[PDB]
Amino acid sequence: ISYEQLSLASVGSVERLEGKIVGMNPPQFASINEFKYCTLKLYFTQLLPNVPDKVLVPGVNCIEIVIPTRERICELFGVLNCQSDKISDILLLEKPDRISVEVERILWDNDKTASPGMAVWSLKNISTDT
Amino acid sequence: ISYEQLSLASVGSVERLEGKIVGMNPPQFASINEFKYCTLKLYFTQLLPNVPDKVLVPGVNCIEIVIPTRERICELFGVLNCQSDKISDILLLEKPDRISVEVERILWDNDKTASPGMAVWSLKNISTD
Repeated sequence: ISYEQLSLASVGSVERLEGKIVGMNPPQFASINEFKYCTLKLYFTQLLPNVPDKVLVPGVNCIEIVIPTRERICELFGVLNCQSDKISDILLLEKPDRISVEVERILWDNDKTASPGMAVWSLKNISTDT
Repeated sequence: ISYEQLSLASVGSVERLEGKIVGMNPPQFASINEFKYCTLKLYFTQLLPNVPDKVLVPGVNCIEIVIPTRERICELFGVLNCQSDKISDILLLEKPDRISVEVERILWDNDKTASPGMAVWSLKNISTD
């Protein structure tokens, strides 16, 4: 299936996905300061995004998309909107509106001597249309 | 037990595995309070005898193990020890010594705040032995 095969994608890969953002991690937060150490992750799927009952499983069911820095979070969402209620409305989690994203497979090498580095999907582009 | 089979495990599954905690997320932190919204995750794998070594891809290359609550973090590690440097020492991430973990597939939900639950591996037991 697509998410299992996407999870095998090598660093450098760029994919266009269409569907819905069905969740974020962490699901609650109050300011940009929450993301000094913690990372904002989005969950994306075009497979039964609606069904209540849905148990998300990143890499089989949906993909995890990291927004890697506070600066990138701000660029996309604005520092003034960086509370989970507001990001939720912006990402249309409670609405049927479809989303299109370009994601990029990056080597995400965290802090100093690493964590170590891991391969993750990061948000290249996002359209709240169409 | 392949990683693929581990990614498909039904909620409630328990597994005893041996290998190494090779990293933690977040990889740097100062106190327990950083885990109010953020979740501590550990990365488990079996290590390479005489080879590299490196790019973790959770679910394919290793498993991510979540310690779902602050209460659980303290119970295992101690509120006094909840700094990334101290936990790294406790988890022996810089010694070659093998670790033994028991993980449980849990439905992790999750404030229940227009969120969905996620199936994840939770730390049931760990031995440094």
